Amino acid sequence: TELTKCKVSHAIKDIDGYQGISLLEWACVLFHTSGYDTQAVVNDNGSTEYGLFQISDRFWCKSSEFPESENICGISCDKLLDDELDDDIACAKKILAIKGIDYWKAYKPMCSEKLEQWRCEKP
Amino acid sequence: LTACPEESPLLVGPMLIEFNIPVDLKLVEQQNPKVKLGGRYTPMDCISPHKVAIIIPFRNRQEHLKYWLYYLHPILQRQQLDYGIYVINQAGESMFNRAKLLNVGFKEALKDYDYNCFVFSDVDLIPMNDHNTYRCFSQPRHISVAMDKFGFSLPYVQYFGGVSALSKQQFLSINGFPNNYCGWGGEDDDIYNRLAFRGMSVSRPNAVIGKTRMIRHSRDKKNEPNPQRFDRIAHTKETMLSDGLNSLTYMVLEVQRYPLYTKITVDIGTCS
Ligand SMILES: O=c1ccn([C@@H]2O[C@H](COP(=O)(O)OP(=O)(O)O)[C@@H](O)[C@H]2O)c(=O)[nH]1
Ligand SMILES: OC[C@H]1O[C@@H](O)[C@H](O)[C@@H](O)[C@@H]1O
Ligand SMILES: [Ca+2]
Ligand SMILES: [Mn+2]
Repeated sequence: TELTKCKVSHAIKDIDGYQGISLLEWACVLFHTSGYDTQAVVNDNGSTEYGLFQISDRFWCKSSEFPESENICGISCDKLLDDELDDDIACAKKILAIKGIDYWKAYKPMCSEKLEQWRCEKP
Repeated sequence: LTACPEESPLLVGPMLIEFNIPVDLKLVEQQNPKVKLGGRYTPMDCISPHKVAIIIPFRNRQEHLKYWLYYLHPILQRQQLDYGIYVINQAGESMFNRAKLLNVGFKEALKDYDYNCFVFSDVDLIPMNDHNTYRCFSQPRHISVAMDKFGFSLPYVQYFGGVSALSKQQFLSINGFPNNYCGWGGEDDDIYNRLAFRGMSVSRPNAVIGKTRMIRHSRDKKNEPNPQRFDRIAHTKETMLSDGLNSLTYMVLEVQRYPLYTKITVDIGTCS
């Protein structure tokens, strides 16, 4: 499902400030990463990235195409293509704690300025 | 004759835009008798200072093109523009390269006429209010500001995709567009970066006048999201000096002059 900025913001509220990344920055990051589409599936080539957060089967989730994956998040990648974001967020938090924000390549180029546009005033 | 007025007296404002009824180009020609071979139109009423070349990046979207021609020809004549339509068709089956085809449009249209404005438009976007003039302004213009696909709101302030317009001098100033973005995404953000580096800002109509519809479609095969797009847009400042109009190479396989448009098929290779 293609969610809106505010729907995403409310859903991921519990991630605001973690590892120093704000909700405005995340709103910006996820739009450029998946267009806020919870069913987004993108080939990176050799690897595949899934859902809102575009979590890769290379190291983070286990897919059918790559079963021998490290599966650091301990979850099937199919659980990352639905509208229940709790498990997606738990995995993103592991990536942030281990690798950091640089996993999300859109951060530096698209979310280093003009962050106020990403605010959701709908509480 | 004298100069066309500042705002055209023929404008109707808001329009119902729908894609349910089949389109017959023969009917479209019939309804637009004033359009000459090659899809060229010039007011016989007054002299327009806007000599506009409209460039459309293309590959396997013929059904979309039909609706585009059906709706835009009448609109543009109403806006009293001295224009020409150019469809730049990518030959082959390699990754689609939108930005490079737009560069081809700029160079090939200049061979036909002394154009001073270039409107770059995707094939699937139709404006919903004819007050959203398809011409150039004193600063680079972003035209499709409120797409129904984004809830009639701009997705982000730095967005320059869909439909935009650059005067000839604005285009020359940024060394045109990038040639090395293959697959979906990022090339419009790179163009936005180039304009900012040259000290320009983006001009836009308000969201009511800029309302636009995009024909519903799934992603095209061979235009999958580009993995290197984020690394590329992060280095625009250095690549814009050597990648653009000054490094553009391509091969023309065919030039077609139909009554409603000119279609140029080209081989633009692959990304470096
Ligand atoms: O196979 C393709 C891919 C792209 N395009 C052109 O490239 C533009 C960018 O298109 P796309 O609609 O895929 O992306 P969007 O604007 O919807 O993100 C299109 O509208 C077309 O004018 C095309 O003609 N054929
Ligand atoms: O679809 C809207 C925009 O989304 C951005 O994330 C992409 O980088 C642009 O190329 C695209 O035009
Ligand atoms: Ca989930
Ligand atoms: Mn489209």
